[PDB]
Amino acid sequence: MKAVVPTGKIYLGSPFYSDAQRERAAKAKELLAKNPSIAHVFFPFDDGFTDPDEKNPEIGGIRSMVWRDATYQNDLTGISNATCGVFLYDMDQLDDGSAFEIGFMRAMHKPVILVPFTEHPEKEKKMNLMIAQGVTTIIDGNTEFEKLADYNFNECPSNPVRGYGIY
Amino acid sequence: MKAVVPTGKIYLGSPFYSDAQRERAAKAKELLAKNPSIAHVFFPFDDGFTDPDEKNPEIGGIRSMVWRDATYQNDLTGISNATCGVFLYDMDQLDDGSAFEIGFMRAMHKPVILVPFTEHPEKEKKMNLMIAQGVTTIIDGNTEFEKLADYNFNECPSNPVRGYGIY
Amino acid sequence: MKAVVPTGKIYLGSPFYSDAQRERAAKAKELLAKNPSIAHVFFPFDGFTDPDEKPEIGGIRSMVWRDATYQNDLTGISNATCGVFLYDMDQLDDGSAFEIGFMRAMHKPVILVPFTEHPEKEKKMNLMIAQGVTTIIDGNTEFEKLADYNFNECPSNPVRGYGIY
Amino acid sequence: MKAVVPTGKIYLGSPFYSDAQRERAAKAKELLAKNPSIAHVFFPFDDGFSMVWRDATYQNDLTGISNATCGVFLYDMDQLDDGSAFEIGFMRAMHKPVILVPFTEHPEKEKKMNLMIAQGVTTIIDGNTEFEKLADYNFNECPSNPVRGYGIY
Amino acid sequence: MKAVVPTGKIYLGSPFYSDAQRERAAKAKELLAKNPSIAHVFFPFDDGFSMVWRDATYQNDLTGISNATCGVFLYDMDQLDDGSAFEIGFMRAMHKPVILVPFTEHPEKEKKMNLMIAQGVTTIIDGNTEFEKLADYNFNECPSNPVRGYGIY
Amino acid sequence: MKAVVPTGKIYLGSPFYSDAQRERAAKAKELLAKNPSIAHVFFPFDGFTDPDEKPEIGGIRSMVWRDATYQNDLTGISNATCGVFLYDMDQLDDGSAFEIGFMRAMHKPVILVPFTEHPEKEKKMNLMIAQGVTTIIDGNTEFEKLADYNFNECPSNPVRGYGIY
Repeated sequence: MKAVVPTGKIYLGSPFYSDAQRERAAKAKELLAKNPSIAHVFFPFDDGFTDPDEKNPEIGGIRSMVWRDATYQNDLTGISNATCGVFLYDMDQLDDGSAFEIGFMRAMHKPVILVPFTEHPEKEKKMNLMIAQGVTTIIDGNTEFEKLADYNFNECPSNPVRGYGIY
Repeated sequence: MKAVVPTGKIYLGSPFYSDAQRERAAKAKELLAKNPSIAHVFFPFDDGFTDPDEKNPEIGGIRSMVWRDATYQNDLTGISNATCGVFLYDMDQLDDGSAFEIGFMRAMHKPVILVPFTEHPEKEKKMNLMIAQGVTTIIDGNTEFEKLADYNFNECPSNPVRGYGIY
Repeated sequence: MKAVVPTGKIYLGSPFYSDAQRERAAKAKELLAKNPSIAHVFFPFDGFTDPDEKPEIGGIRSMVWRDATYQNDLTGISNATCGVFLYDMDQLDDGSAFEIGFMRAMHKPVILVPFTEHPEKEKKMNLMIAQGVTTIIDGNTEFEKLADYNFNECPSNPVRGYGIY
Repeated sequence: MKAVVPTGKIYLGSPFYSDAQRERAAKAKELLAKNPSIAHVFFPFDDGFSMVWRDATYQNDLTGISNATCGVFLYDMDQLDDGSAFEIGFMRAMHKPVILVPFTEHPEKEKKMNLMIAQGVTTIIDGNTEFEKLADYNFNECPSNPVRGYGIY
Repeated sequence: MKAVVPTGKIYLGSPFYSDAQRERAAKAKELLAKNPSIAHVFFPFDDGFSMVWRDATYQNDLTGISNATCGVFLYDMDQLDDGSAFEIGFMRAMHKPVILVPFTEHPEKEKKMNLMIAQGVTTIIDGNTEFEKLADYNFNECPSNPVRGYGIY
Repeated sequence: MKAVVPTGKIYLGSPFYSDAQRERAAKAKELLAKNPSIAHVFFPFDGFTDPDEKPEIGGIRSMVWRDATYQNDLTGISNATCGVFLYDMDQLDDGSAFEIGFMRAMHKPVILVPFTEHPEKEKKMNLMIAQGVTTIIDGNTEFEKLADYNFNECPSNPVRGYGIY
């Protein structure tokens, strides 16, 4: 089933405010860029919509409804265009925006690659059932991050989450 | 458009481990029980699946794949049967399981009622864009919790999230 | 098969500007209200108020009002089991058409109740709509069966007798 | 929680008038009618409507699946019905729960099931052993019950 | 990010052979062909196939919508096409982005749009003012651009 | 309209037990492999390994293997643009049928390539499948066009010449 051309279209989900998270995304892009099976990678934070009537826009502050609708839509559009999702999922500071997108994608029957990260590998290992059962493939970000450059995104082989306590 | 019979089928999403959360759900049920527009309310934590081959099952610990699949499915089945979602959303400790369900439901074009709770009403007021834009109706849990007994679940009038900083 | 309770949940779509439109919708309601297989009926014009909108129908509306109103409609479509469209064949309403496509994409049954006021012109209909709708009830002569139609099962009734384009 | 009123809307999928099958569907209808959690039950063969007949009947079935909240399939394991299988897959794609009720007149034979069906269905109720359960099953919530005990291919 | 290859698959929705319309679709095809982000463009009237013709043609269009990644509609504001509107609603229900390209030969008249269309579409590109943009628009990501400047009803 | 790149993404569904089945699928691949409108082809039997499964085909499989395998198939269906089913009319495969229904619910085009090995029996076909499939290519005499069929657009081709049941 070798692809004649790359067909993997990635929706790269991830927070992007403070460092560490911004760094993860950076390397993620690099790895995916090196992957032969990828045709396109979409990252919600690259572009950005500008609402002419919105003065002194501040991130985290009150935003115009026009900016909100267009930005939210850009993300749903990215999910729509994608064939699969890749989420740089911080296990230390759960991101509800990412979890929402994971559920939205699974509702559309799309495969979802979870790439969990933790700075406390010695602390408890537990995951919410919806995330644990919702994702179709798990790739540890702390010790297997680099396989994003080799994973066959044309078919996304499944790999159930295991080894995590579930609640 | 008065309903001839109750048609609202609620999927009540909410964490249910430690107190406070368990208490919120309790009162939520009571309010919904008093609502004339509700035909059924589903709460994932009421029943529970038992896997005969699973000995000494512990919540938060390793669970059998059979238990995981059946429990996860019970929840998706609840979402499928529901006409709308009601989420007792802890703004202090974001729950990714709930966020996942919100996204799954919105992917199915179903209305979602967000009922946010916060023990720090004086701290910053901010919400993730996906949640803020994804939900169709917001009812403050801290000061408007009781309108769950009167909200017309037969039609779920929209009420966009506003007053929250967005990130 | 004999509903132990009405299960029909109608999304009633139709324009609501002119006296004519308001009329058809008024009778539509009365009829459906007599149908025993209906548990609920939703009509988009029965509204949202944007506290921060200093508003004029047909004018520039706030994005908040637009989002809330558009959603109330999608919400009615989500909740509904089937759609009933008072389709004016003389003044094609793209809002209604949009909704018909939305509902069909969701695989829900759609009942088209067309009106023409101009019998002289050849009865034509766009391909999408002719093929998209699952049941047609002529409004000019069959408007009455909306009170008898079994919305618990929504029997099929292909569109015929219309030039397709 | 306890439903303020019957919420379950069943799409009863089953082959017909080919001996026994007609009997199965018959008893099933009776059992379901005794169930307090059901608001409505649809059976593609009760009511009835060339490419015109085909489309209308096909559509009448998709409409039944659309209005339905869950699917119940009197699944004959001795003669696989692709119509029912198509419908099971259609309902699962819509995220709707599916109750499989397998029947076999040959228990002496291998006990096997296609993976898509075994994993696709959310609840199994054996037709030869617990057919009567259709009258007690809570269709307002359709509790899951994974398929087990079947060799899979 | 920059696509390793054209990813956009356009479903071009437009009325046909009714004067002007044929011209619009014509130029649109040329503009899209110049777009480096497009992998494929489907136009319901190019290729062509009674209830047999109806079903086949209808289906050929739903198949085009299915394979499509986005929708581009040459929307005539002077004569509302319910076919295109049906398709816009169908694509939005599938969560696919829709580019609306409105055209009007009467700018002196009121500027109004039905709410379902104004809110349903995700990106607007005026046909009279910026038709040429179809050649530059990045169809690999379909950036949103909400409808504004239209009275809504 | 002349794809600036192949866009066809086929989900090839079919049983893979007997020599006959393995054959049809083998030729199916070779054919599709010659088609220039295909960008990718997915065949479910090309597998998952459960590290904790001490395994026998057709036997009791671990739930982990079942979930992973079932998902790889749904994943192939999600990624695909259309389905191609080598449908054995003599030994109806409910797994393939399930997938055909799943794909149609997603509104994707489905190409049925039936085989019969028993021309003597009247050509019959279940209603769902006859109406569900969007294009039929006889495998006993038209197997070859899978190498020419334009999967970029997937031209429709209604099922006819089969007793419906």
